[PDB]
Amino acid sequence: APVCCSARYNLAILAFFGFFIVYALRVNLSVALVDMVQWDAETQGWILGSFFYGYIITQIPGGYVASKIGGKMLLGFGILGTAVLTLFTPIAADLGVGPLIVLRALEGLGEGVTFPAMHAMWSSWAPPLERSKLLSISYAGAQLGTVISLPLSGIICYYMNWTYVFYFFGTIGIFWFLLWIWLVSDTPQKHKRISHYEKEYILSSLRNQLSSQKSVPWVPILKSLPLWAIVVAHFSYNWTFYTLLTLLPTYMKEILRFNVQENGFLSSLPYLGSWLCMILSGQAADNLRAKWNFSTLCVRRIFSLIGMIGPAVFLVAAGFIGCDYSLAVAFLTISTTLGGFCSSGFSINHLDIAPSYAGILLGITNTFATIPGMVGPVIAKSLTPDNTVGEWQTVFYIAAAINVFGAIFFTLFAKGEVQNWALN
Repeated sequence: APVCCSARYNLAILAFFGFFIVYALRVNLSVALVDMVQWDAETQGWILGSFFYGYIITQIPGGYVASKIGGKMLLGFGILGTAVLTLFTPIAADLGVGPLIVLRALEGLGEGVTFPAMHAMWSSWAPPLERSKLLSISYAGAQLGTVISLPLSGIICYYMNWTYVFYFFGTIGIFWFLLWIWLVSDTPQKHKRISHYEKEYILSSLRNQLSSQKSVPWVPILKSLPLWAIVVAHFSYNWTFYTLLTLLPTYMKEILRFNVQENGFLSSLPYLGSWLCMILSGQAADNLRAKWNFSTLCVRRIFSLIGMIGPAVFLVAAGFIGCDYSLAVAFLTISTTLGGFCSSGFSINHLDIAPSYAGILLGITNTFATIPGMVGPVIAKSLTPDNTVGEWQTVFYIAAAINVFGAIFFTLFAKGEVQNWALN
């Protein structure tokens, strides 16, 4: 009975599909702006980057709001709000650029609150023994959502008007909120259709007694060198990721001169490669831990190096290659794929440094690392007004320099193990 297709896993498959919508509402514009150029606008990096001006605001308060309101209502209203605001995207564009900025900034105010709400919900819906599997199932939703949203947006823009994407995904989100509400409960005890049995989750949670003091010593937290190393490393990685996420379709259209359908397919190939590389790299890291006796810090630093320096090399190789179609696409795809190793880098490091105080450190390392989201598209769409090869190469060079600096900082300052300030 508790094998599959019932109870907890059901919740999982509602989050995964749900996250399939969520990240889509962030990745569709990068394709839609390719089709919408129809309006005339320059230095439109603000349009692409405003989504962060709300992501950074709501990244931290997510946990505090989820503790009181609860994961169900918080996540449901966040997704409903972002879907509704996506439904209003063409109207906001019609009114003007400023309305689009303010609408796409209110989006992201519901995007960032999703992860803390989901984490709070599975703080009670997920037994510790199988928590990793469920968390992986849910968080694969974001990657698969991007990977499927790019081709879908490209196809809809090629066969129909661009605005329909902001409709299509939007209604799906509403449909999600039209179903999730009557299939998910905040706590397992209050849930219906669970029926008898399935007391494994409650008994396991009660026996584990995962509740801690939660003293949140912010002063030692802000004076922890490995934490700042992780922050800088995630800053660099998010800079590269957001530059290659909000501007890749623009790069393909302006420079590679691909069609919209091609701009939707060959732009999704890199992220599909990254997701597959993540899946394989989890097992690769497990085998490296098992077969060879390597310290945790060494494993983290070598994975971070091989997953950041490599992206810098292949991204600077994306430039200097000219307008060659296949070679440039292959270099970009390999860059993102090789950056896929970073999953066994930063993230599974913040758990190592302080397992007890996880989440708070995750919030710190996410809020400081979305400044790249705000400043990357703006500074990258600027400095390339003429869409020349050299102008884009300058952006690629600065991204590679940021990655090299971040990798050196991380491998020189991260200490691993468990830090003193977080020990019972």
